Amino acid sequence: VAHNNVLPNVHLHKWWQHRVRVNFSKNIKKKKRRLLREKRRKANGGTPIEKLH
Amino acid sequence: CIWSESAFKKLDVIYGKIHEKKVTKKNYILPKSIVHNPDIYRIIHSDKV
Amino acid sequence: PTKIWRRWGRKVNLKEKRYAVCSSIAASGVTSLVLARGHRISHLKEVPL
Amino acid sequence: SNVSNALVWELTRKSNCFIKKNKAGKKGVFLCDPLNVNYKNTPSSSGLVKSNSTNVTLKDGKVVFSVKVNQHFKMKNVEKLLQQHGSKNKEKLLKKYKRLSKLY
Amino acid sequence: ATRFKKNRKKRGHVSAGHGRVGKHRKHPGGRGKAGGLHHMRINFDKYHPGYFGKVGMRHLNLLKNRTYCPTINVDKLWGLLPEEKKKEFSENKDIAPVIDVTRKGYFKVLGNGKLKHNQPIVVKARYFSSVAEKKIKAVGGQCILVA
Amino acid sequence: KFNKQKSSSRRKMRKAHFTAPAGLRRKIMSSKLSKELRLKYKTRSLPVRKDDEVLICRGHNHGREGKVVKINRKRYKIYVERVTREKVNGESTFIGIHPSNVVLTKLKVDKNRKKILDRKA
Amino acid sequence: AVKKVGKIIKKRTKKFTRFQSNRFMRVKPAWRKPRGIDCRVRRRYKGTNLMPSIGYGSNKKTKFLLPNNKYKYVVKNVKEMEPLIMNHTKYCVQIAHNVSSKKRKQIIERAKQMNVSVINAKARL
Amino acid sequence: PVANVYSTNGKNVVGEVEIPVVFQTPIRNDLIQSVYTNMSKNRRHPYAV
Amino acid sequence: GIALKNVGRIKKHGRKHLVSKNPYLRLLVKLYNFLARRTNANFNKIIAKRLIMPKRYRPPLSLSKLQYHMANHPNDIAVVVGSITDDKRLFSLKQLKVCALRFTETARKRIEDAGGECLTFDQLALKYPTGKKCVLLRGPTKARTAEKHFGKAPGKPKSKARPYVRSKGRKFEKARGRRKSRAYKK
RNA sequence: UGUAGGAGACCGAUAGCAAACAAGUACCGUGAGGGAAAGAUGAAAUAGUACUCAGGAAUGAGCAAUUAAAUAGUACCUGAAAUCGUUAAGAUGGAACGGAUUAAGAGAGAAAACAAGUAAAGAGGGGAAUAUUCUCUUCUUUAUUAAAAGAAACAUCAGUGAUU
RNA sequence: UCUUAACCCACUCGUCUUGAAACACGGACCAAGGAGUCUAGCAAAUGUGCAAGUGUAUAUGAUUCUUUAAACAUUUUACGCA
RNA sequence: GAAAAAAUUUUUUUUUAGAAUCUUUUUAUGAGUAGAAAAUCGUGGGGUUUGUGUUGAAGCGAAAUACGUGAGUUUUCGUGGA
Repeated sequence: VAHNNVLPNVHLHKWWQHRVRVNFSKNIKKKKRRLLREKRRKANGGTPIEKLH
Repeated sequence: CIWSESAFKKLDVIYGKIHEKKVTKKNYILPKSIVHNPDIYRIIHSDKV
Repeated sequence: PTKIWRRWGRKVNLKEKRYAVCSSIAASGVTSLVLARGHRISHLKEVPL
Repeated sequence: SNVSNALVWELTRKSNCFIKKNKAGKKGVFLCDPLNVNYKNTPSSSGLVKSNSTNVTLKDGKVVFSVKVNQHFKMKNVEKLLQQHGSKNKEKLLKKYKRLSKLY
Repeated sequence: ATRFKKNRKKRGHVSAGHGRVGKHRKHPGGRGKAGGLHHMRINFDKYHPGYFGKVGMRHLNLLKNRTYCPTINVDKLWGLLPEEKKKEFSENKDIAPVIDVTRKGYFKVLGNGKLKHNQPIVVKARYFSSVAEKKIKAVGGQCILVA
Repeated sequence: KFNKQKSSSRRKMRKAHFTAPAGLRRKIMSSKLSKELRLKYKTRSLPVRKDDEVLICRGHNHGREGKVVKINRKRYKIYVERVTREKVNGESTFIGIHPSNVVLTKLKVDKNRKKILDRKA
Repeated sequence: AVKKVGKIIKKRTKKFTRFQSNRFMRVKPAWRKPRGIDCRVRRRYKGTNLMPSIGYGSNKKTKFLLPNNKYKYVVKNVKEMEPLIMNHTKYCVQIAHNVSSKKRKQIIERAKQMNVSVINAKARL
Repeated sequence: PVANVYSTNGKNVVGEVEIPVVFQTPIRNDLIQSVYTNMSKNRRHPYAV
Repeated sequence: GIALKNVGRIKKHGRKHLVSKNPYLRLLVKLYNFLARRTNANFNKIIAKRLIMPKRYRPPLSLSKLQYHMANHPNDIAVVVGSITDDKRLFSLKQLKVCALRFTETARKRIEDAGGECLTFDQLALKYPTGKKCVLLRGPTKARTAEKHFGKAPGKPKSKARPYVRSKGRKFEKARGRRKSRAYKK
């Protein structure tokens, strides 16, 4: 540490490089979820699949 | 840009006009210029100036 | 070694995004700008088409 | 409202297809737009400034006199057209025509 | 990014801005925060004083939602009310506005600022400051303790 | 274009071009049909067969008509009777012609060809 | 030494070829500025290969001018004639490296119509 | 401020429409460039060794 | 050889010209530079310089603060080389004449509602090129949170700069040198 | 990870997987193991060097010969530098090169580094008048008057010296 | 332009070192390859958009479906930070 | 907003600037390792613009009355064939 710099709070001392994950599937995953529920509803005659709480 | 009259009229609705609840962008307000009129040379030309 | 850790994307902000679209549409409006952009405007018969 | 010829120069003084600048010695920056009178890059040269701009060009094997909406025409004929719609400048357009007219 | 970097300014320059005499090597006082109090005491004292030691009792599971505190000052209390509605209250001497601060998201009303003189208002809240209470009484308003 | 089932890469198309099964080899050994024949059969192009009569439209050998001798599927080259060439030692062989460069006049009729024509029309 | 031609004065003819380039064969003759200590260039000992210096820079009226008395403009398309006619009295055409002979000949003819010589006119003939 | 609408045959000219208020917005060319570049970064694929 | 202090050079500091590529602001500073050089008065020159300045030297001015100043100048035109912000601690307006660099829409609407006047700098230039009977205003410089950390070293006697603290936590940065009980105190 | 798709602001054969290939191979290690180098003629070889002569043969040459092309012949695309060969020119009394400044040689060049217009007869091109009459133009060609431009030289000034 | 000449001047470059022409260290030669980067968090700077708010998070939605792996939208007290 | 020359007052020849990180003008200044800044020039790819291609480009060797203080840029001949 030097000059006006705040003390750090990082935890990258453990071997994080094989414990890290980056999401590149997001929008396609969202599309897949939409497709899955749409297919399910349609299969059920188009009848509601929704749950009343 | 080549517009349909349909498109041109819809555009006007979208960014505020008629206040259409689903077509309008939710409580959106268009930006305004810092300079009211960019003809600076007309300001220079003016009698007061 | 290159890794997928790389900050490829960016958050582009909603108000900024809207402003860019609106301002680009306004710019598209301007006849002088259309020609400057390289569109062959000579035989066109209105400022927005 | 939000626009002027002055603002257009601010937008376009580096940015325009018709702007060409010499690499081979850095003295020489041209603006070649259809309504541009003298093909140096200045707004007073530029076809994007004057309200009903007037220019002698050549295109498609033919000397064309153009006026800004946007009208186009092909010595007596030239002389007559310049006197008619037109508003230093006349003298330059005559000089330009003399040079253009010989060309094949 | 790459084309504007300091390395692009210094590309053929040996040590290249990091000291030819120095001959640049990593963390040469030791790692991270570690030289604090020992070797970097002067930096830590001058820039982060109250860092070292043990102060106070402990509260083993804090549970911050239990003691949650969304405040407003009296100054901004009127600001929760629209302009035209406020004009109607200003006009009509016979009535006062009720303001449910909790329904607008707040629990405590504090005493910074001014309430306009001779102008009753009803303030509903869980908590009020002594000063806030005094101002509400002073202006002829009412305070409502409410859950 | 629109289908995402098949690659738009140069790479896959080339590999497919080189590793072709026989029906594919036959497809890319098709030639364009003569104009009245196209009207007759309702068919733009046909797979070449042994006793076909082609006209050459490209290369130094253009404008020559003639019967097909042998077809070379492997090098994708047809041989025609009057496109001879002598070699370094003076042996005469036929010049191999890619099927892009020929237009088909009289196709050979046979049972398989009849089935193809019936399928097409 | 100094090379006057009319009111076009150019200060230095000889290019500032790089320090001891023949001495170490790996070195190329184009200038490279020593970051070396005791280099006999920056440490400014007389009698070595001279450093280039901004002081040698051209006069503002000349700046990029040729003994031709016209600024060179490089030409790869016919269409480049249209600004060059108005500037012909101050600018000269040079035809680009690529230019196909049929097009090149046509440009040469055009240059004559514009009344401006091509400085590399004999090329590709 | 009215702009003329044309038919699909450009010989013929139909009902004139008022220009939208979107086209009156400021032209922020630097904003448009910076947003475009930021957007382009979002469209670029990741890479690693 | 001539002996020279600072090698004979005037090497004064600050902005050369507007660094932004924003067309409207570049156009606006050209106008105000033109006015500044021709006009006798200081006013235009000061406005031109202030228009050029950095973002942190473009603070917002409070509507309440402008209102508080203008009540001694009751018919006069305020010009503000920054943005004007609205106030939700403010009960009502007293009707104002304001030229500003930027208006928040709620403030502008409030000014219009009040029957006041919203002036752009081009409109001001047209109406008042001299600046006679006009009033130059500017917002707080040292209000900003970076400046709240500037000045004398944390824990050094009489200091009152905010530290660049590690985190919000109770146990942190209240001990050594910040209370007499632990080591010492500032 | 296995298999199948689809990709790219990725690499372009010293890179990219160790592997664009008959490479997890050759090869090395007692063994566990360690582990390479290694792509491209041409459109077409169903164009891959026929023939002749001199040679023991290899090879070589050809009046002979494929190809658009063979200092393109399968150790085949392009073919840099280092390196070494041939011819010519120069230099050469214990270095070698350099800087600054001239010189003599050896090369190169006409684009500013001379000659507008005028007349004659060849080659082209255009515009107007109501497809072809009128008319405007640029290059070659014969010779025929200008001129300008720089370098010299002296004089004349103005600035700056030195001299008596 | 190249080429020798000739007068005058001209010490191995890099390098660490207060100090190298050195009896200091590295360099036979040539070609290709060959070294301040990327992520996280933070800071100041400057630009930009908005302002007592701000960001739209996960996600939902669509007459969104080669390029679309983005773009667009979000039926008034969610959360971060202020 | 008209200056000159050539002809035979009128014909012919040249020129005729307004682009703010801009143009005109003036004066002062010009050392430099470690170091900081700015202006440049080049390489790979991307979008964009408007071009160059087998009446041989790139590439490569040798050059150029070439241009740039400079890195470099531009170009000629030879090879070369996408």
